[PDB]
Amino acid sequence: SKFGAISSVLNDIFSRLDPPEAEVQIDRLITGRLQSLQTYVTQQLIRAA
Amino acid sequence: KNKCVNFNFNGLKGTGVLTESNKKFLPFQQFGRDIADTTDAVRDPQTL
Amino acid sequence: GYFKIYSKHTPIDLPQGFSALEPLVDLPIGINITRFQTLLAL
Amino acid sequence: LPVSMTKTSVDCTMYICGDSTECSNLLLQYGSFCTQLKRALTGIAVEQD
Amino acid sequence: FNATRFASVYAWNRKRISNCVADYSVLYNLAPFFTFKCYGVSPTKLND
Repeated sequence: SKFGAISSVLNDIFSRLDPPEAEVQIDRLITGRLQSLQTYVTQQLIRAA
Repeated sequence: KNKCVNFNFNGLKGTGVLTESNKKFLPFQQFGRDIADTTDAVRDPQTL
Repeated sequence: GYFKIYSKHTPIDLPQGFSALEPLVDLPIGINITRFQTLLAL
Repeated sequence: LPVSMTKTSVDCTMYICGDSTECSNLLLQYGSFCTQLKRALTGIAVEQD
Repeated sequence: FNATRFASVYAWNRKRISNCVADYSVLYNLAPFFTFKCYGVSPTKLND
């Protein structure tokens, strides 16, 4: 998933965009993946209960 | 090959191990991608 | 802007079998196409 | 009646960053989210046993 | 880039560039080039 960014893989995001600019997309991807992982952990906790 | 080395093949940057391939690719294909945008295979732009 | 030519040959109306079309040539130029016409060799 | 599940451990760097080295330097600024996730997964693994 | 005649905003020219080696280092090295804007790409990362 792109998670609102221009690309899904961050390896080319760090290779095509400058560090001052790619930080927004990297933080967007990090926030999206952290939210997905937290939702997964909440669902796993409900399943474990 | 057969060693953990940083590969840069036609702009594709990353870290992985290059091994001997046993799969047969079609003559028009150039990339093999796994589930969730996982680059599993690649062809050499020099020796094909 | 790229004209694509996909073709596949299979020995044999159209049968109920399944067969995919494999890419043959990818022309990197495209024009404004509205009509087309075939040619014969009688 | 099910009594146990599959104990799953998710890594933070390999999932969020993968094989990127510049990405691992940015996860340290978010705090201890991964510490919470690993602790919850370890708790679930001990709970199933 | 340094052609003698350039077209207007209508019926603009378009050239197909393929099977060669591009070198964008000469572009930003020129003095009278004032504005150099890009979308999603960086000027320094155009060589890799």
